[PDB]
Amino acid sequence: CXWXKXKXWXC
Amino acid sequence: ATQGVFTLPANTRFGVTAFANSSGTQTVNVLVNNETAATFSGQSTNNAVIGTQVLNSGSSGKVQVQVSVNGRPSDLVSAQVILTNELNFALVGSEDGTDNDYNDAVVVINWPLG
Amino acid sequence: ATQGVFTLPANTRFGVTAFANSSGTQTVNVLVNNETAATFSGQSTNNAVIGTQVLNSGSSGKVQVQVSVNGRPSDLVSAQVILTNELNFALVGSEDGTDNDYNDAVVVINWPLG
Amino acid sequence: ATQGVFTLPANTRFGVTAFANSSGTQTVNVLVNNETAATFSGQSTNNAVIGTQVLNSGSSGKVQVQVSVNGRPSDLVSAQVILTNELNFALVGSEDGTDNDYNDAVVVINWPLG
Amino acid sequence: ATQGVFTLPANTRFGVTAFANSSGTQTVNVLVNNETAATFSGQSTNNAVIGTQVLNSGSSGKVQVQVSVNGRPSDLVSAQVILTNELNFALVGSEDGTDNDYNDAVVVINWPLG
Ligand SMILES: *C(=O)C[C@@H]1O[C@@H](C)[C@@H](O)[C@@H](O)[C@@H]1O
Ligand SMILES: *Cc1ccccc1C*
Ligand SMILES: [Ca+2]
Ligand SMILES: [Ca+2]
Ligand SMILES: [Ca+2]
Ligand SMILES: [Ca+2]
Ligand SMILES: [Ca+2]
Ligand SMILES: [Ca+2]
Ligand SMILES: [Ca+2]
Ligand SMILES: [Ca+2]
Repeated sequence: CXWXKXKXWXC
Repeated sequence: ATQGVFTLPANTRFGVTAFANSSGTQTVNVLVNNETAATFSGQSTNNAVIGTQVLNSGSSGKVQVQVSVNGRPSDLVSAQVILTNELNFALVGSEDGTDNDYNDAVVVINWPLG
Repeated sequence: ATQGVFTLPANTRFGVTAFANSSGTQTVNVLVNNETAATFSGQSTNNAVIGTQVLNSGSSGKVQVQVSVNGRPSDLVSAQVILTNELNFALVGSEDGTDNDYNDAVVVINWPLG
Repeated sequence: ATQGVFTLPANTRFGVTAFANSSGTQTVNVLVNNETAATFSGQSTNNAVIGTQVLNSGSSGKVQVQVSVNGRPSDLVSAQVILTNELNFALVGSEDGTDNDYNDAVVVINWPLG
Repeated sequence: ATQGVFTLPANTRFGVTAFANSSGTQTVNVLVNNETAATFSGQSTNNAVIGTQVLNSGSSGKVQVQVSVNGRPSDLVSAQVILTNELNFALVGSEDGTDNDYNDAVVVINWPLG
């Protein structure tokens, strides 16, 4: 889920 | 275009079932007459059933499926299919991220029942 | 025409789920490459999920659904639908009697998973 | 199960279009409220349109497609698909022989018009 | 989600047929492997067949439908349906205005041919 760096930094 | 909205026959029972395929926790809301009639929540990357229920389509027959992950609506794809002019499937896929597999929550509505 | 037979992409995980809507006990068999991979059974007039399972389409991708009631094969209807060129549903209805509601066993196959 | 029979909303215009993919001459009959409303006949192995017409669904909304070749009824497959809860396609394939491509006559019905 | 994009089996002839239901002139472009392969234009509120053509899906099988009115892209909806595991329809609707009938250009792709 989400709009993301590194499988999730950004959400 | 609007997706996840289906006109069912008025005042009619239908089944709704949701599956999860995502690392994010899926929340599936089913609206009848614009009010939430069922809510399913769960997390699975192996197509687990996160909810199943029978509901009535209400006075207007309008049924809406909304999918969200931590409060943010996922992007929906949907269609209705009719077999032998009698058996109805309303189908929803959803995308909660960027890989566009659209399976993150899958919702199947079917009617008639009984 | 043949119904209930689908060619999936080879060695792909898929979900299969069966619903019952009949006074008769349904038996649903799922064959992959002509071998029995799953069997579901139950009796409900309210859409009970008599089985759900994750299978693999195998080297051939051939998946067939058969439905019977106390040994008597039901007449099948089926189709496959693809949304946003990626999300697949293979759909099966069946009739075990005379009212032709074709919901007596309903089977939904979905892929991709994960 | 019955194929090629569709229930449309009453008093509604719809398009019917027939394609041919066979060395045999196809005859496509379109029935509205069980009376012949259009007939197309032609031959093509290259998907040529052998007929297209605007029809009305009448008081009953019942539409039936029949296909034959040299007087023998072809086996039919059919389904209905609805996009964004508004756009309807009723789809028919037919088989006049043994290769089971079910394209020998292909009929597409669409509504609403306008 | 992306709409109007279909993956066909490679090196396979297919039919594409466009219908118009709008006060505006519809322009329909069909791209294969990212190159324009057919173009149809026309105005009709009567489901006129503004064009039909047989194309080859080529090495890529990638088929895209573009619809525009005076150079403005329409809002497309699409899906693919398969009957008796062999007869394929890729379906496109489109909306150029405010009434959301999604029929303003309708495009149907069918295969196999012959
Ligand atoms: C979030 O974007 C990732 C998420 O969970 C993954 C395991 C995968 O299922 C992906 O499709 C889903 O969007
Ligand atoms: C989509 C999501 C949910 C919760 C925490 C982090 C992220 C990226
Ligand atoms: Ca995803
Ligand atoms: Ca996923
Ligand atoms: Ca029955
Ligand atoms: Ca039943
Ligand atoms: Ca044939
Ligand atoms: Ca043929
Ligand atoms: Ca419009
Ligand atoms: Ca229109």
